[PDB]
Amino acid sequence: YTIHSQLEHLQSKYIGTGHADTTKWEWLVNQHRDSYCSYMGHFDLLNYFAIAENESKARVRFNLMEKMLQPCGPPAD
Amino acid sequence: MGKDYIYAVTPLLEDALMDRDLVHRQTASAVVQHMSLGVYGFGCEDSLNHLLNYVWPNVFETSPHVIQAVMGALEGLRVAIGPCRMLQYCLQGLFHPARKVRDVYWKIYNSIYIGSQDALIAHYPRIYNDDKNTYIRYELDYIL
Amino acid sequence: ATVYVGGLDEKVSEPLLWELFLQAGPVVNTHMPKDRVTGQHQGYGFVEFLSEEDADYAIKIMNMIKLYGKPIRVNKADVGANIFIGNLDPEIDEKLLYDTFSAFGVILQTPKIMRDPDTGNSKGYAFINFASFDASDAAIEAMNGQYLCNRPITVSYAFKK
Amino acid sequence: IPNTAHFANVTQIEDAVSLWAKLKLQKASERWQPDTEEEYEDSSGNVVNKKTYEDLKRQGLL
Amino acid sequence: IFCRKQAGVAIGRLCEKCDGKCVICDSYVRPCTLVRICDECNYGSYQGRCVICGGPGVSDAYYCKECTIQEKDRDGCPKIV
Amino acid sequence: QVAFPLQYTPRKFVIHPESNNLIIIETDHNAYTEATKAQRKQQMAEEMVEAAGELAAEMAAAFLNENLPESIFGAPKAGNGQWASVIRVMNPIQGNTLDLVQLEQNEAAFSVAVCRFSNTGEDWYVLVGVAKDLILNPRSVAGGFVYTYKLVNNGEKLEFLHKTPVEEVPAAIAPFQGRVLIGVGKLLRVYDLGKKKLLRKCENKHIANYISGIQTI
Amino acid sequence: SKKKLRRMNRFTVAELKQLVARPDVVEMHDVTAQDPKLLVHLKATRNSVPVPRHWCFKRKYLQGKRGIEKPPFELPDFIKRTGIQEMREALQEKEEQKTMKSKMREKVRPKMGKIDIDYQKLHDAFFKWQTKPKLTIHGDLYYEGKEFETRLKEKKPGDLSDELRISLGMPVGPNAHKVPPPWLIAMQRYGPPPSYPNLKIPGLNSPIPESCSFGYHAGGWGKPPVDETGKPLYGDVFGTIDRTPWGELE
Ligand SMILES: [Zn+2]
Ligand SMILES: [Zn+2]
Ligand SMILES: [Zn+2]
Repeated sequence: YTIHSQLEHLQSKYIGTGHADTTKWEWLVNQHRDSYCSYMGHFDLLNYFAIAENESKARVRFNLMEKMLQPCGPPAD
Repeated sequence: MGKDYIYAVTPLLEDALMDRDLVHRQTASAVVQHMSLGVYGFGCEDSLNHLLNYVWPNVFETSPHVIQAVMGALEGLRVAIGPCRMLQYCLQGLFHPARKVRDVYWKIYNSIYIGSQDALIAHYPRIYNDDKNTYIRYELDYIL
Repeated sequence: ATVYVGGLDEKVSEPLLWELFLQAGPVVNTHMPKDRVTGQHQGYGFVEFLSEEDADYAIKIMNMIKLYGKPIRVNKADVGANIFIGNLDPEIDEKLLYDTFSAFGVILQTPKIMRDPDTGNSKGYAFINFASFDASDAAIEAMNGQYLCNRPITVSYAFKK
Repeated sequence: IPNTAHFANVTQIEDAVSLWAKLKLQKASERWQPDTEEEYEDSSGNVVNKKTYEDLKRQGLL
Repeated sequence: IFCRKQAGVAIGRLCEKCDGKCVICDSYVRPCTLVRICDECNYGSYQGRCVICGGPGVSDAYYCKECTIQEKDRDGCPKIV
Repeated sequence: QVAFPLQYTPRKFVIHPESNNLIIIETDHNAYTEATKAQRKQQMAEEMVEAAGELAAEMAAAFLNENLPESIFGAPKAGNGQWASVIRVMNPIQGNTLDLVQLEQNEAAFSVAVCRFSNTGEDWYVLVGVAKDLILNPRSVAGGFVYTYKLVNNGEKLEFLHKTPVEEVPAAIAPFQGRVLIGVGKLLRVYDLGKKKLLRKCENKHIANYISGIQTI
Repeated sequence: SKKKLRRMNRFTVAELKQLVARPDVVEMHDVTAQDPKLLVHLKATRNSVPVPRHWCFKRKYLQGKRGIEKPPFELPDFIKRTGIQEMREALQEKEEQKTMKSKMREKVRPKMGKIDIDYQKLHDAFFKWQTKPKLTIHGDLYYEGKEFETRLKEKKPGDLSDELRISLGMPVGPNAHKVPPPWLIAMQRYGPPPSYPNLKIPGLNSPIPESCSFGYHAGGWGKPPVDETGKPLYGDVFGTIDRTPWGELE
């Protein structure tokens, strides 16, 4: 259970993990944020979207980082 | 240089993963761990799939050594077989009625997530959007 | 659905029994729930083909199939019950014979056709072990002189050799 | 209603019939029926289905 | 129990009892990469000690090639304090 | 390399075996077609005339007379759901655009195939998928249309034949055994030919989400 | 009690099966799960792999395998071939007979190099005759007694076995084609079974298997069942590209 002190330290360590009660909302929103961080990181899906819509890389990443805030609806209750 | 004897050895590990004892399955699991980390990248993934089929049932276990060697086998097998295959093994029991099974699957998925959280972005399922949330990812299905 | 595996062969395994059940139709149950002592086959079994006509035609087919080499019958679950049948049609087959002579009873021996051995073509006689002597009676009566394939039938109780 | 798995653990019969009702609807949906789908233009530049095409075809026009 | 307060550029060392094994994997083979520890488990009387025995720093703690394939060596000072 | 321009983003293209002749389908998001381009330009010149003060001050002529080449000056194209298209018939060996079909306002072409149905003969037809009124980050559509052109002048200009309405963005077309397979979203439907519309001889309905390719041996 | 109001949210299994788009999945305890719409969409996704059987059970994993007797492991062929097993059997019997005193005498004066087995026999087994065992593809978890479960869902008629042929009266081997089984006889006589009307019998509703024989004795095909006008019982009881791989080694 000191293992648990370390393990909810691990929950505090890695944003996106889970535990047996985790809610569909936390799960899917964390995966959605991660999806955004990687669309930004990988230099080429950025071209994919930039080219799919008719936007430009500054436009693209600005949208993405705005969306990063409430990507999957408002919260659960 | 295990890419040679992996075939010779599989039917003996499947033999000893169908029960013989706790220690029998603890040890066959350790063997799977090290085979997987050796054969990383040489294409012998069908054999490690076959042995996943036999190791994964031991997931519900209690003895510390046994469940621990099992978890080790699944990290090794994660690098060697890829994280799709193991996210698919871990899909259905994330949201299960029970709590023993919910907890083991969230333990695994945590370790699958920490290491290689960035592949999974192309491995997550398609999870439909109900009324007041948006859950589909339209980013990924722009055509071009 | 439920079929009596009669003359249920000892070593003729329930696995191939169910494989033949499938090779005929709906293999849903193949069971010969045996003696609580022996383990070997108990002479009558339940074969469920979940379609009634499926089991019916599968039974018509797997009768006279040589289970343990011996004809065993799929049906509804030696004091001289042998009948002599002459003016015999040489143009028949053995399962056709079992289905033509099995209408009034079981056939504990398929029709043994007393054919010449020089060639392999018969001279027109046979004998058939049916279930009952009243069975041989009724069948031999309905086919006394009656319409056989090419040479009209003539049947009655059989002689002993 | 057949003893297929889809109803197992549904024990009340009105539930069973409405369940198998929507199931029926879905099976008929995802069936491809050439009668209503497979469609035929007559010679006259206007279109009908397979059924009606053969209907008026073999009752003496097409 | 682990320190895990994040990594640095200070190498770790092994007593001679503990000579040879990896820090976690407990291997004896094919070590690839050197170990690094945190300043806090670097200072003072803890300079040059055995991450495992606590004995004197003489031989260099290393990382079994499996541990580097799975990058369990990118977490920092794993000192069992 | 040697580069022969276009004006809308190129999506896909197919080949003309008779004359080596290339049919490109190009189309863009976030753009007005030629028509609406000029029309809202002159219309904004009109509403511009109306300052009510010297009447005298005239800039509308200079508006309609300026044309600042978007090739350097960025493209005067905007909105959110605002699509634009073109089909172009060009020669690979030299860059002449021997024909240009320039489509409707929001009718976005996303798939192309040249085929000869065998009920008829060697009169080729070009088929084009053209979705209608799409949005991208929600998803939504109005509907698809199947543009057939008869590809005449031995294959050096298209004349329209018919545009069959259809359920979805028709994102893939494939010539297949004297007919055409068509992916329209979740459906995989097999089409044969008329000249009132296009008639469906087969359907399959089991594809998971959305059919972005068909390749057939 | 709040768990009890969520328990009144705890819908009916019919509630579920009618709601859901794919009803095969819905199981017993599905409903006591905090998010059954998810749980069911997941369990109905492609390619995913369901929880083991045995989380419900009170017995642990293979304590049910406890009872039986089991036969020792069976080596691979290409390792038997190299003849190791007989070497080891012989050495075994030797050292089980020998007595303690002689054991230590051999400890102090060894029988050095009693045996030999040549390399290139080994190296050719492991590097020249090693072969793919039978593997099971993604998903098919092993559960207790699975190897005992015989096999099912071969509704096909042509499926015959050699022991099946022998203990039914039919032939085994290359003659499993040209042998119409004793059930195709009454297939020709009164029809094939009316739940396998989508099955055609070979020599009875199908054509002659390779080099079959027409005739009415034991060993032939008899009268292919036909109408009085000549059309068979069904099908035809008588009988009336470029698959090259792209990357392949020379
Ligand atoms: Zn280590
Ligand atoms: Zn520290
Ligand atoms: Zn030490």
